[PDB]
Amino acid sequence: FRDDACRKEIQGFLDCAARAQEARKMRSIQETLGESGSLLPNKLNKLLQRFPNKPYLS
Amino acid sequence: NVESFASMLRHSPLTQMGPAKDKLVIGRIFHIVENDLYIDFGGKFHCVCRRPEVDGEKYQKGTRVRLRLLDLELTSRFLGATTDTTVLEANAVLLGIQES
Repeated sequence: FRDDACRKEIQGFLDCAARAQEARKMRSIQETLGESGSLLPNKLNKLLQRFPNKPYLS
Repeated sequence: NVESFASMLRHSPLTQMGPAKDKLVIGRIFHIVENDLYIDFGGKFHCVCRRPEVDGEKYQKGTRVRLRLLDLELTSRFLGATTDTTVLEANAVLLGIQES
């Protein structure tokens, strides 16, 4: 448990933590704001309420 | 000797056209919302085709294009419904500008 001979290993564990930290921040905001592939439930339920299913007669 | 309605319907282009599936028709752009183009082609409903990337500028209101119709009215019935669900529009593919 000496930090003078394992310096190279610590940098790998440190630099990685920094990269992972940014990815978590970017993913959270971007997925909701970014429009890729499928829509979100909140945006898809505004579309299903414009064409509701009618199991009754009118 | 007044023409009846049954004679109009028999000799109408739509009637004689037959099934719209893979039919080449000529449309007229009457409304443009951003890239989307709203096109009438002598039917009950319009079709909404997206502006072609190659020559977007040429597609202004009035431009007459070529379409390949698939449906004249998009309808379907889904689980539990008592009637068909319609989006009030036709399905067609834009094949460019009618170059008279």
